[PDB]
This record gives sequence, C-alpha cells and structure tokens, in this order.
Amino acid sequence: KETAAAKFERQHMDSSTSAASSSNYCNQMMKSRNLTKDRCKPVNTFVHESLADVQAVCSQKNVACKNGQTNCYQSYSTMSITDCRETGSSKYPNCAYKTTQANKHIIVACEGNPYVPVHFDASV
Ligand SMILES: O=c1ccn(Cc2cn([C@@H]3O[C@@H](CO)[C@H](O)[C@H]3O)nn2)c(=O)[nH]1
Repeated sequence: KETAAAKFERQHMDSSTSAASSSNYCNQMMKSRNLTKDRCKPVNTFVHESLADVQAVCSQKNVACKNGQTNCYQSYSTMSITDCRETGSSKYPNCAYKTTQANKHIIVACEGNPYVPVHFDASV
C-alpha cells in the first residue's frame, strides 16, 4: 500500500523540471499523478526542488498548520513550485487547471519516523 510519505511524493514532488511548466502542465500532471481519478482535486502544488531539499524542510522553521496542528514547517529558502487551480469551466472527468509557476517558501506538515513531509499546507 501507498505510505503517506509516498503519497506526498506523488502529489507534490516534481524535481524533473526546474519550473518550465507549460500552460498545459497542470492539465497533464494532475491527470498523470492520479489527482483527477475520482473528482477534480481543486488545488494542488508541485515542488521542483530535490527530494532531499524538500525532506529537509521538516527540520526547518516550525510554524502552525492551517488546521491548528503544530507539525508544520516553512522552508528557509524560496523554492521553485507550480500551483494548479481548477478552472471555473472545468467539469470532471475532463479536469482543467490554470498553471502558475512561482518561487515561494513552502509550508509542509511532517510526520513519522523518519520525520518526512506528508502534507503540503501552504506557500508564502
Ligand atoms: O498552496 C497549496 C495549499 C494546499 N495544498 C493542498 C494539499 C494538501 N495535501 C496533503 O496531502 C493530501 C493527502 O491526501 C491531503 O489532501 C493534504 O493533507 N495535498 N495537497 C496545495 O497543494 N497547495
């Protein structure tokens, strides 16, 4: 079965590209990472840094999670990311997304042993 750590990697890691996300990027990535299988996942962020750099965030700046839990961490450095946001005319199964590249500090929730990212909370 898929671990929470693996699920974070599938939903949120894309080290392979630096940013260059075409306007098509989210349409393709949301589908291929299986985030459009059951419904159109409304919002999702992919991070284009190494897995080591993203895992490292779990030992960086401790901040409150949006849900009030205390296990979130904000990257000290900005990171290359792409936000995917479902369009207003998007209708499942043909899920459609606006693709927006940015360089921002990521906030992730970490859990487990080893202590690794399991949710993407926000970018700031
Ligand atoms: O700027 C953002 C803000 C929220 N999110 C949501 C998210 C959370 N997660 C975490 O892992 C998923 C495991 O099912 C959950 O939806 C959430 O805990 N995945 N996507 C962004 O991707 N970018």
